[PDB]
Amino acid sequence: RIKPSDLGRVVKRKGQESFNFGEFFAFTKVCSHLGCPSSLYEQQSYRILCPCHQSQFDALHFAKPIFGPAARALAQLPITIDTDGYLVANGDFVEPVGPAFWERT
Amino acid sequence: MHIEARLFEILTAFFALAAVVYAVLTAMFATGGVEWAGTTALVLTTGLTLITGTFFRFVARRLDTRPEDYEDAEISDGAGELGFFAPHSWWPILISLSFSTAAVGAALWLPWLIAAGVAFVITSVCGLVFEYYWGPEKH
Amino acid sequence: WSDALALGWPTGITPEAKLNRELWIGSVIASFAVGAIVWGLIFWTSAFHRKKATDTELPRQFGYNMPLELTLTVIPFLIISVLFYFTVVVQERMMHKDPNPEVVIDVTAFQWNWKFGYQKIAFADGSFDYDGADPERKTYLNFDKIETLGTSSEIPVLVLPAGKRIEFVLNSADVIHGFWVPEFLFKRDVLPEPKANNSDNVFQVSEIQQTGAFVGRCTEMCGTFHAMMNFEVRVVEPNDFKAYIDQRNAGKTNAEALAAINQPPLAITTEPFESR
Amino acid sequence: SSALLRTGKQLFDTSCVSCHGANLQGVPDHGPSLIGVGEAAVYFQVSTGRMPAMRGEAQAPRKDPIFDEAQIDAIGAYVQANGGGPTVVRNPDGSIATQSLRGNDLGRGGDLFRLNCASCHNFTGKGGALSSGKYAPDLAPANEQQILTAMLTGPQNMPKFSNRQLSFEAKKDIIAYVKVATEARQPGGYLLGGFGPAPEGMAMWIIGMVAAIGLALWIGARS
Amino acid sequence: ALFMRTELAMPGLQFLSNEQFNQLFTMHGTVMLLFYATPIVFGFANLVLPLQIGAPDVAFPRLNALSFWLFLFGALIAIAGFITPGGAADFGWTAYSPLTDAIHSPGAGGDLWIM
Amino acid sequence: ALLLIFLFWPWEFKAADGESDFIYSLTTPLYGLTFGLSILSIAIGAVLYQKRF
Amino acid sequence: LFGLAADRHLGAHIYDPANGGVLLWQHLFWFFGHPEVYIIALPFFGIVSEIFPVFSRKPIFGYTTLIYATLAIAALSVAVWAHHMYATGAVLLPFFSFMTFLIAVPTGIKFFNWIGTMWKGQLTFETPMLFSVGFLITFLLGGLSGVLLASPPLDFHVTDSYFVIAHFHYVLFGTIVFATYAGIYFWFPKMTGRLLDERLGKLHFWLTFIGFHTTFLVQHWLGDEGMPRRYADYLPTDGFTTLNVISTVGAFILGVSMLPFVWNVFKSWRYGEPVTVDDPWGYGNSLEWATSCPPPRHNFTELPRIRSERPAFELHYPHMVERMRAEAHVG
Amino acid sequence: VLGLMGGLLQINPIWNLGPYKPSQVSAGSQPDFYMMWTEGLARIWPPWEFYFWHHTIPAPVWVAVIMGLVFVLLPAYPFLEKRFTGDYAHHNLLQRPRDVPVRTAIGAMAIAFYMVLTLAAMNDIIALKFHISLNATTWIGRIGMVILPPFVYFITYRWCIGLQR
Ligand code: HEA
Ligand code: HEA
Ligand SMILES: CC(C)=CCC/C(C)=C/CC/C(C)=C\CC/C(C)=C/CC/C(C)=C/CC/C(C)=C/CC/C(C)=C/CC/C(C)=C/CC/C(C)=C/CC1=C(C)C(=O)c2ccccc2C1=O
Ligand code: HEC
Ligand code: HEC
Ligand code: FES
Ligand SMILES: [Cu+2]
Ligand SMILES: [Cu+2]
Repeated sequence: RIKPSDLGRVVKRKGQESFNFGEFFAFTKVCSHLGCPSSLYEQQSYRILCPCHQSQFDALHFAKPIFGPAARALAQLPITIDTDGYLVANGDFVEPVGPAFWERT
Repeated sequence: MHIEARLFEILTAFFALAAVVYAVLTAMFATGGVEWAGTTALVLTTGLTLITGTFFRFVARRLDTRPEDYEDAEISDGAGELGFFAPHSWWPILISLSFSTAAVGAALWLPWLIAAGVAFVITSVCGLVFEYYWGPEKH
Repeated sequence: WSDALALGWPTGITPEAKLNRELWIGSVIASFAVGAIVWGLIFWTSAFHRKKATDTELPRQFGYNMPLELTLTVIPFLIISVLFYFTVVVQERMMHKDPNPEVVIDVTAFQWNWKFGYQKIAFADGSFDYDGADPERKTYLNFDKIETLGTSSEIPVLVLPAGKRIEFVLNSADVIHGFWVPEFLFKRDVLPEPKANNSDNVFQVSEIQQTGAFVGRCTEMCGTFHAMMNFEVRVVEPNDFKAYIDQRNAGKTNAEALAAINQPPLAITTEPFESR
Repeated sequence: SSALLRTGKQLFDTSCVSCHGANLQGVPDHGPSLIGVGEAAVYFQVSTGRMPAMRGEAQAPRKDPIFDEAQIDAIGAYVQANGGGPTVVRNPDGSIATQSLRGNDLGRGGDLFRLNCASCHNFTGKGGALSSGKYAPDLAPANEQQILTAMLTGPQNMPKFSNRQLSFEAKKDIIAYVKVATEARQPGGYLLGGFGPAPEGMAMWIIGMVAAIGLALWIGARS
Repeated sequence: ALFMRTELAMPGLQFLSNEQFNQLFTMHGTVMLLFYATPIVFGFANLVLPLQIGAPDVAFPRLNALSFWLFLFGALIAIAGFITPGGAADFGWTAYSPLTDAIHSPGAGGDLWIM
Repeated sequence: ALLLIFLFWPWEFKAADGESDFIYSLTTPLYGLTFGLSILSIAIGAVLYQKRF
Repeated sequence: LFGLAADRHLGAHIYDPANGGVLLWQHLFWFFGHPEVYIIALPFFGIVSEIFPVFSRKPIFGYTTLIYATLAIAALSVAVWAHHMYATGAVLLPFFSFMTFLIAVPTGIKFFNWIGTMWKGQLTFETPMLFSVGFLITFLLGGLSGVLLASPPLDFHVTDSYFVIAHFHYVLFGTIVFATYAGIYFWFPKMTGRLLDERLGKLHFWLTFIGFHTTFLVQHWLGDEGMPRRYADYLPTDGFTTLNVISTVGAFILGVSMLPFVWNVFKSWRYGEPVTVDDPWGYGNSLEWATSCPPPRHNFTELPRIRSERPAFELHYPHMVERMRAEAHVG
Repeated sequence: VLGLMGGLLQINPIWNLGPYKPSQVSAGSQPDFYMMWTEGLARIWPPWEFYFWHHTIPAPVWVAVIMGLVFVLLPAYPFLEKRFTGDYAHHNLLQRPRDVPVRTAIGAMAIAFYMVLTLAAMNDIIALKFHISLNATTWIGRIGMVILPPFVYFITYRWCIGLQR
């Protein structure tokens, strides 16, 4: 959940302009380098840190990596609410999740 | 040695005078009485010079004239065999490394580093002290 | 001619400041005379005796001149004794602390700003008596009723009358600060607990002749924003000061109480720091 | 005498206004607003000593506290009177509570700690390093109310866990797990700091190998 | 010192900060007084004192090397506060009374300074 | 001593915060301290015998 | 320092202002810190007093007088520590003020003995002599400013300002920097067997002198009007914005002045005119100019007979002892 | 010795950890000290990937080939040295390491490389205990990996010749 104060520094990757519901963004938690949980989230730098080899993704710039051997952004999930007020998924990831291989991401 | 003792006696006399004068001048005329922090330093620097001067005085009274203390002398007087002056040794740098390890372990509060530094200091000092006394190996 | 020999000392606004300036000028002239003499000696011995000329055997091996050394060791003792006597006189004068003052300010210095107190106003005229002490202290600090408190956006301005005995009581909340007004030609350190450390945090000013605005700095090491603790001093007429005080007694800021006596509300010698 | 925050707004004015403003407005150079925050934020920030802060950089470190004799209450009440932030828990005496918040359940508390908290601190609450300066401190010297207010107010670069996503039982159980994990023995000998194989490798190289090589030097001749 | 000067010209904070300036003058004073002058004294002593008194060596020849290495490593320890993210020591060269406490000046550069 | 310690020492897991055991936390250190020290003493005796007889 | 570390790592209540903790630290630190400046001052007095007679072709004026002046400065340096704490209002001012006035004298006799040793000789200005004369000038100005600083009613204004900075920079620079360069240019052959270049030495000296006197002279005026030390910023409405520019120009000149010295040392250590004799500066003393220019291990292959404090001079000029003993007391 | 240090020092306390679950993680994730070089090499290798037609070559491929190259260069050293020096005789007397300066320098360079790779694996512990930035340690390792081996080579060569003298 992003503070309402900023909400103007978001960059919104080319194919996922409507994947967020207000101030919720819901990125994946599997690091795009070798698959450890990227769970270290710094609340006022908006950086996600993978503790296995220390990559850093920019939560305000479609989870773009900004340090380390990580080279691909984290996948984003589309969300919304249902007719009762609960958070549901609005589809599927647009691309595979996790480490890469010969075929594709 | 007669002149070193006289130097230290002069210094001790002046330091004792200054210490007493400062103490009795701050007992009065001062805001809170005796100052208690310069007084102590002064009496104990007096004690330092007193210890050194007294040792030199005893050694001078227990000694016969020396070619250094003696004028009138020639280089054939000191002809002889001096002491033992250590040639090359590599233990000082290890002692310094150990002490620096202990110091940096005390700066950043890390007890394991302090313990390791103390152990290394003991080991290096033992190596320095025993360097010219180890005998040949027993096989 | 004397603005040069003062080496940039600002002229005083207090009698003791003027005594201090007189002593400073005298001592500067004396030291300059000594330096000129000795530099002349050096330039002479290096300009003429330099002549390792066409002819030379070896100059002369002389090394002892007992009477000359006795003379040149006896004269500096007198030269320093004169100025020691004079400085003792002046430094005794500048710290008199007469028992009965007429205005008593409580200066508190905290982390990177000031706060002034107005502890007591009692003119020798019988024209104005006031007491601002406060048991708001529910412990060495002093708390008052009329407190001008400075913030990072407004330079705290202290207002004082002209031609009255002033007394300053210096206390600090956290660390050592410095209380320097370059026009008083005087400064004193603001200690945390001045009584447990055997320092007297009280000094007086005989009178302030000129009126106007003057700047003050901190002269210690306070930490990050040491260079951003400036304040100001406004010296006004006694009746204008009385009007300021009685208009401040009715709840009003310093800016409006200053504007109500036809004076600029903000500090005119200092501006708040943008680069903070 | 709750109608007395004249103390409070006596200490703030002489220790905070240079970085937060006279009206708690957040001097646009250094400090935040401090309006929406409450008594819990002030309690955690001052009691641990991170408050009144010197120069201020990537992380204000923990230091010795300046204020007590019930003046942490004074500043807390004064700040709560200017907003609606969270408040500190109290016991039936009016003091700040303790051992009744020990989530009698340590399994659930430990699972919650490993899912939510262990990523930045540790398996057992040792420190952890963040990016570019900042780190996550050790959880050993913090008492119970400090743990609660820490995960309730969300201090610098630490996420904020509300009472809706982490209910009060969850918080009590996490507190109990932390306080038990920091005070249990090591039933295998001297633990080498709480971390993984780095102290173990160092201890091997600097104890076992030197013992073995020293005995090899003693037994065998040198030539 | 050159960094200090080039900041002190031209009013306004052009490229430094307040913290960095304080660290600069602290470390300048410390280095120039304790890591350059006091050891250069013993440098000249070790160079030309035994020659001047007509001796073959100093009294204790290994204590000499011990002194040199202690000096070098102490200096390196004290200087290595700049690689700390908080910086070096920021109080004065003189380290006045309550400013170097634990409440004020809480960084990890003062510890290295002291040791 | 190793044999006696292994036979008669309180070894079961007792950890809690009410009854601070501290006797269970010493059960493995004692095993190691007796076993290793016994066999080390035997080795040192053997080395001395080889070096001096 | 151990007390301070205990207070920082254990909360040891040693220096709290509640106790006498604020003035205790200052007393201890300054009792250390004044002997420190005299420690780094005295041996360089020795260096210059040892360089002067070699290039003046004369004996050192007042040997025993210089020894007594050194002893007096040493004895007095430990009982003046509190002239650094005038503005705290917690010390006995007349005691320390008078005793600093007292310590001002032996330095004067030392200065006069140096000037006397240079008097009516045969001067030649090679780089060591040039640096020694620079030392003389700079230290005189610094000591004048210091004795001006020693009176309490004046320190009540100029303390913690740039006047103090100018003062101790004069004394520190003039002593360590100039006497150290003199000692280097003097004893480089005796430790290497080569000779440093002289044109580069003169260029170095003049650059250093000009840059130094242009970077630190205006700071007296800059600090007399209110500008305290340890400020990172100031306002344009204040004065003193041109003096800071002059000072920074001087600082950059001083910074550029170091290239000739390191270039000279880098070139002259390997190349450079070799020395195949003892005493490359003729008319030397002190028994170090009586052994091969790079001394052997153990420093000596033979010693001369010692009768005075100029043994090498009497060794290289044996026809001079009668004239050195005859006219040694004219003055 | 093994019994003593297995009784007095604690190693791998699995109960302080938990069972493996793909959703939770901790901060110190190092292997034992003989795989730390593999981990450090994976940490300090820059993110260089190649994307061409319908395919992807990720970064850890680099770690794979470097690891394999090390494991291939270890067993094939004697043949390299005999090809380069051209000496094929029988030898039963050993050499003192100071008499062969080039091989000693090569070995010291390899040991320095290994030490850099091993220390680059405890980034978190070093940056936490000793107050250093994390990005700083990453870049220190990334640059040391290139400038420390040759410096060590130079110093070791000169040191060997000094011992000979
Ligand atoms: C290396 C040297 C050095 C030397 C030699 C000196 C020499 C002297 N110093 Fe200085 N001083 C410092 C380094 C030095 N100082 C430093 C580093 C500081 C402050 C640092 C800090 O605070 O951070 C300092 C600060 C300092 C202060 C306090 C500043 C303060 O207010 O904060 C004072 C005065 O009390 C002082 C006085 C003197 C005096 C009286 C001498 C006397 O020794 C000098 C006397 C010299 C003369 C050259 C006289 C020449 C003689 C003749 C020509 C006869 C002339 C006779 C008459 C005029 C009577 N020094
Ligand atoms: C022995 C001592 C000594 C020396 C030599 C110096 C040298 C210089 N000092 Fe320093 N100074 C002090 C001791 C010394 N100082 C002390 C004690 C203080 C106050 C301490 C404090 O307040 O805490 C102080 C404070 C101080 C200040 C003010 C700090 C403050 O604001 O209060 C200033 C500048 O105004 C200053 C300037 C200089 C300058 C311009 C030089 C010039 O002499 C130096 C010129 C030098 C060079 C430029 C080096 C050349 C460099 C290059 C060639 C760069 C090459 C780089 C690489 C190869 C790495 N000094
Ligand atoms: C000597 C040999 C390596 C040369 C091989 C020739 C080479 C051309 C073949 C190709 C190899 C390739 C190209 C590069 C090799 C680099 C690396 C990738 C190799 C992987 C495995 C490798 C072959 C293993 C060799 C490593 C080396 C031989 C270690 C020996 C170290 C020395 C001799 C120990 C002597 C005594 C010792 C110093 C006692 C004091 C204790 C000190 C502090 C040990 C230092 C230390 C170490 C060594 C740790 O591993 C460690 C791990 C975790 C925590 C701490 C430490 C630690 O402090
Ligand atoms: C300018 C120096 C400074 C001083 C003095 C200071 N603060 Fe702070 N304060 C900060 C900074 C900077 C932060 C930002 C939090 C952070 O980044 O760690 C902060 C944060 C806070 C917070 C938490 C803000 C939040 O959103 O959670 C509180 C509460 C607070 N301060 C209260 C105080 C109290 C109480 C005092 C003591 C009277 C005080 N401040 C004095 C600088 C200061
Ligand atoms: C890496 C993100 C992060 C997460 C996730 C996190 N912490 Fe923190 N924690 C921090 C940081 C950063 C600080 C330092 C804040 C400060 O110093 O102002 C901190 C401080 C604390 C402190 C204060 C420690 C002390 O000694 O004062 C406690 C207690 C704490 N956290 C508990 C928790 C608990 C419980 C959780 C799990 C609900 C948690 N933390 C999750 C990063 C994190
Ligand atoms: S797995 Fe997240 S960085 Fe390699
Ligand atoms: Cu200030
Ligand atoms: Cu002072």
